[PDB]
Amino acid sequence: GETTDGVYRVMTRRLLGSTQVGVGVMQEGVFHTMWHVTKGAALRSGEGRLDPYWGDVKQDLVSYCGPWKLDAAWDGLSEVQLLAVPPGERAKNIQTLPGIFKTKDGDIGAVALDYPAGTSGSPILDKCGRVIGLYGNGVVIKNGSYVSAITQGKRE
Amino acid sequence: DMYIERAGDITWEKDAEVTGNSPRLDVALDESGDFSLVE
Ligand SMILES: Nc1nnc2ccccn12
Repeated sequence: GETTDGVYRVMTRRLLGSTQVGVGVMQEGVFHTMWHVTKGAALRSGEGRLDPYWGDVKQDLVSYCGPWKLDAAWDGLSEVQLLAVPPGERAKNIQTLPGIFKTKDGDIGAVALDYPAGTSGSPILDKCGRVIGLYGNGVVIKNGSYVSAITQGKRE
Repeated sequence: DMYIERAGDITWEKDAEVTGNSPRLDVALDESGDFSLVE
């Protein structure tokens, strides 16, 4: 299968036609996505198979072929870019200044951008092109708008 | 049966479209990985 670093769509043929259920990041030979996109199922890349290696429902993250590799963090000050990969549409960069999710266990960056559910797992990047987290686990606020956490894993 | 397809490189685009606001929200995260608003 294709192992080149980059952003990938996660598709299924179980439903009508070919449906995009999410997105992920290939980096250092490991595939990174959100848990709710694959529910921990194995994936296919051409004729090759990617088996889950680590996952956690609460963090809503999963890695395939190896441990979570992404460790960059939002600096708390700068604008970032969502590299949105919407279903049936070309990858597109959207720049934004993150807001904050304040929790009893600390603050997390959050991006107020509304994309289809199938865009979950799209990477959020800093100005160096490093992935600071994945888009797709968040909340619907008063006005009906979607705000995603910037969800990042731990590199062991 | 799920499969992946390459969609692009991961790079910062100079002069990309700039949008979105920056809300500061109080939230809670449950054991199922669901975020909710704290009011
Ligand atoms: N726009 C929107 N509403 N709910 C969700 C969930 C995941 C990703 C995007 N979403």
